[PDB]
Amino acid sequence: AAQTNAPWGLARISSTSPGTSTYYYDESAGQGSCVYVIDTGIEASHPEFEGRAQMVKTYYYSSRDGNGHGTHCAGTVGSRTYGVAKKTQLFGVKVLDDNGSGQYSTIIAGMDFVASDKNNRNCPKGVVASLSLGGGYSSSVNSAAARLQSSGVMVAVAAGNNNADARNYSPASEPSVCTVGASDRYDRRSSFSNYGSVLDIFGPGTDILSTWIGGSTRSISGTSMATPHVAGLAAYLMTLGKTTAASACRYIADTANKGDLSNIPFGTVNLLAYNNYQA
Amino acid sequence: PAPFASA
Ligand SMILES: [Ca+2]
Ligand SMILES: [Ca+2]
Repeated sequence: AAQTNAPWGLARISSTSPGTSTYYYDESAGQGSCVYVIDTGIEASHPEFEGRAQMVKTYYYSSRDGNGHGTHCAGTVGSRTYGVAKKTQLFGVKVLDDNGSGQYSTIIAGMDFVASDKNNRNCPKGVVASLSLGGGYSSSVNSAAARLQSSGVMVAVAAGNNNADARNYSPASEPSVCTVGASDRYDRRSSFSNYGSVLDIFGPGTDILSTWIGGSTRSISGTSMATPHVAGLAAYLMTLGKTTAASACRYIADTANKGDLSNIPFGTVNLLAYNNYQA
Repeated sequence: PAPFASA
């Protein structure tokens, strides 16, 4: 399948080269997979989700995304226009308040929630969790992310936006999950992207168009935007049978575009998420 | 605590 005039990041994920604008992907499109977006919520009524999104948990007065961040990330995973895996099922877990903040205790509970809740959902092609969030190093947050992964979920987490080594941030620094840095449309490391040995992969993160609340769209930047590209890619590849939740991060690294990015510090992978879709 | 930008 070909989507013309796609957001640059979608085109990038299906290209060996920067500078193109069509997204190419197998029409299976993540059908039969599930992606949990653990964030500020998801505006499930957005036409872009086509009824494939739902809220399943909140820790706040409402399950509504009163921020937009979670809706944007969900859109990059799985919206019809802005998403990588256009037929996946999206599940929202609102661990962040409408100011985009959440206590680590809440974030941990949300991860353990997903590890159990997947057993209540129909995801025959597998389960992914996208965590476009984090803070300072916490062994408890990392352990929660490790449990979620161990439980059979492909966990993708943001590296963080500190232009610093991700070793000092969580859940970015948990080795066993898929830690995602950000790039721009010219294949530069995004200016804010964290880096370091713990990064597994980069994805598009600067100037990413996706869904927003109030049935709208906007472009924003961050490792929060790169993460759902990778989460959606994992779901897509799992639907194709090319990999599994346990192995998807490694598979994505194996099959990534190598050496394309600039300003990658020595000791950080130079790997850009790529679907290797050949029509 | 928290995320990366109520972006
Ligand atoms: Ca090229
Ligand atoms: Ca890792």
